Amino acid sequence: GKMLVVYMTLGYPNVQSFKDFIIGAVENGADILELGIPPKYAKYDGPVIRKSYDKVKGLDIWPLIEDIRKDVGVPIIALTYLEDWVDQLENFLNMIKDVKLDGILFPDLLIDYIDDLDKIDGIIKNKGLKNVIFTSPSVPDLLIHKVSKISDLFLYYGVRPTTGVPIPVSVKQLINRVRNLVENKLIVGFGLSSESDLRDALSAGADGIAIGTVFIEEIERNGVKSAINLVKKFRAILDEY
Amino acid sequence: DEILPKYWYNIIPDLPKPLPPPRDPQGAYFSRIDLLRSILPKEVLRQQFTIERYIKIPEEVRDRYLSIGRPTPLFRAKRLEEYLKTPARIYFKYEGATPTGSHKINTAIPQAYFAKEEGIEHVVTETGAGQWGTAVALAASMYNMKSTIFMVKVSYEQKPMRRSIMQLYGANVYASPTNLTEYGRKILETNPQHPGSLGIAMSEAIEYALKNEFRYLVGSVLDVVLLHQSVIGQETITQLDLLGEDADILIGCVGGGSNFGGFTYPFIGNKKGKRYIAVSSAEIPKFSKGEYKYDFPDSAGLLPLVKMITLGKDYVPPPIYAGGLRYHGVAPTLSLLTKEGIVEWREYNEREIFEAAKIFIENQGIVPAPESAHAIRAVVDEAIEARKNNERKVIVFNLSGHGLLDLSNYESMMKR
Ligand SMILES: *Cc1c(COP(=O)(O)O)cnc(C)c1O
Ligand SMILES: O=P(O)(O)OC[C@@H](O)CO
Repeated sequence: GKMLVVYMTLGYPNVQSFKDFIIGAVENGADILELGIPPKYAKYDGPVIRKSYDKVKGLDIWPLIEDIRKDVGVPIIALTYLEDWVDQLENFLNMIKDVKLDGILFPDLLIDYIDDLDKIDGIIKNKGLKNVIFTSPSVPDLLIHKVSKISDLFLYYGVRPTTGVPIPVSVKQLINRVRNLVENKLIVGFGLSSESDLRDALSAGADGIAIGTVFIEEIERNGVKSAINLVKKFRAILDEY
Repeated sequence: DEILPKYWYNIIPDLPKPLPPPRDPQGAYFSRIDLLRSILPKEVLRQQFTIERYIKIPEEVRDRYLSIGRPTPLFRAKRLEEYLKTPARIYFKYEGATPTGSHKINTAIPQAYFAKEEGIEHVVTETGAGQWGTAVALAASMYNMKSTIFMVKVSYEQKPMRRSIMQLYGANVYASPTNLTEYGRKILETNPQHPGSLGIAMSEAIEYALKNEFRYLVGSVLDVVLLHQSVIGQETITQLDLLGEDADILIGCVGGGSNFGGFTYPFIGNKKGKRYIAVSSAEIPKFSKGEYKYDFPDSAGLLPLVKMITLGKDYVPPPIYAGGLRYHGVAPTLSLLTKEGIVEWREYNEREIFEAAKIFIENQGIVPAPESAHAIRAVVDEAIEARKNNERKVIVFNLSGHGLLDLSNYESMMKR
C-alpha cells in the first residue's frame, strides 16, 4: 500500500508532548518517522519548521532518540543538513547508528554536495544506515534517475522550494515528469497538507506522502491529540489506494 | 511562418548538475519565499517553480508574440564577413525588431497577460537603460493595466528619450532612489546624491508594489524569465534548419542573462551547436571578479537568496562607463553552466565594444545597442580566429536590441 511518512521536530513542542505525538502517529498509521535534528541553518525549511527548531533550542536529542527507539518498531530517519556535520561526518553517522536510528536524510546532499554523492553514500551504506536521498524539480532528470537506483527505502521528491510555504505549483505535472524516472518508491512532500494536494500526488503515481508542517501547526493551534487526529485522516486517504 | 514555438523550453531538467534552489536567509525575520506570493503574479510564480522541460505557450500569448513581429529575423551578415575576410558565415537573431527595441518584450508580454488574467490592474518594475521599462509599459498597455517604472536615477537623467516612450505608453516613471518607499528614503538619508543601481531600483519597485497591493514584473535573472526567452533560441534552430545550417559558435551578451539563456539554452539542452560565449563588460566584471554564492537579486534583500555569480547586492556601477550590462549578478542557471565549464565567458572594455559597434554600423547597417556590441565584439574576434584556422565556422549571435535610443551613449563614447 501507500507509505505515510511523518516528520516531527525532535522534542517539539516539549519532550513529553513530542513523545505523545510520535506514539500517536505510529499507532495511527505512520509507516516511517523522520525526526528533525536542530541545525544551524534550516536551509530548505519554511517559517513554521524554523520556529519549531527555536522552541526546542538546547534539547539533548540522544537520550530522547533512545526513548523513542525503545518503543517504536517502524523505521526512523534522522533528518538534518550535511553542512552542519560534514566536518564530523564519521562520528555523526556513528552516533546516529549508536542510538539505533535506521538512516539519514541530508536535504542538502545532492544540492550542495553533488561532487561527493558517491563517497558519502558509500560511507552511509557501509555503516549499515539507510541513505534516503532527497530530490526536487531542481535536480536534472538524469541525476534523479541515477539516485533512484541507490536511495534507500524510498526516494524523496520535494515539489516546492521550502517546507510549509504553499508555493503555487502543479503537483500533478511534477510527478508525471519524474514518475517513470524513479526506479524506486517515490515519496512526495513539501506543502502537502490538503487532501486535494495529497490526493493529486497519489493518483499521479506517488508511492507515499511525507508531511510535517501541518502537524506542527496543529500541535500549536489545538494540541497533540488534535494532531494525531490529522494522522488518522491522512492514513485514511492513503488507504483508498 | 509558425516558426514561432508552441512551447517554452526550460533547461533545468537537462542541466549537468542540480541547480540550487531559492532560499530564505539563515535566521530570517520573514520568509522571502513566502513573500513571493505577494510580489509575483500567481502564474508567474507557478512557472518559476513548476519546472518542466516544455510548457505550452498559451495561444493568446502566441497571438500577441505574432503581432509584435515574432519570429524575429535571422539575418546573415555577408558584408561583415567580407569586411573581416573571414571564411566563417555570420548570422544574428535580430531581437531589435520588436516595437520596444529589445528582447525584454518576450517576458513582459506573458507576465502582463498572467497578471491581467488574475485580476491585477497595476504592475510595477525597475529599469536601468529603459529597455525593460519600455517593454513593461508596452505590455501593460496591451492588457489595459497601469505601470509604474522605478528608473535608476542617473539613467533617468541621461536618457530622457526612453522616459518619453514609457510615458507615451502610459507609464509613470520615478528616479530611484525615490522617497516613495521605505528603502528609498533610507538610501536618500545616507547620501542624498546617490545615483542609484538596478538592485536599489528593484527593491523600491518590489516595496512599492507590496505597499499598494500591486504586482511586480521581473525582467531578468529568474528562471521563469529565461524560460519565456527560449522563444529566441527555438526560432533560431528552426531558422537555421530552413537554411540547412548548423551553428558552431553561439554568442550572446549578458546583463542579467535572459537574452543569452533564451538564445543558447534550446541549443545547449538538445545537443546542438558547440561553444557558447557569454560576453560581459570589463567595467562590471561579474565574471572576472564576481563570486559564486547565495545572494539577493535586489539590494534591499526582499527576494530570496539565489545562487549566482555576483559582485554583491550593494554593488554600485562605475561612474562614467556608457556600455550597459550594469546588473551585478548572473542568472543562477547561467552561473551554473559557466562554472561547470559548459559556457565560456568573456569580458570586453568600453573602447573594444564601441569599435565593434562602429564596425557593425559601417558593415551591416543596424545601429546596435551598446549591450549587444559586446556580443558583436566577440563575433568579430571569432570571425578572425576562424580565418587563421580556415574553417567554415558558422557564428550565430543574438543582436539583443537596436541602439536608436542609445545615441547619447555613442556620443559619450567619442572620448573612447
Ligand atoms: C537589458 C538588456 C540586456 C542585458 O540583460 P539580459 O538579461 O542579459 O538580456 C542586453 N541587451 C539588451 C538590448 C538589453 O535591453
Ligand atoms: O509537509 P512539509 O512541507 O512540512 O514537509 C516537512 C519536511 O520538513 C519533511 O517532510
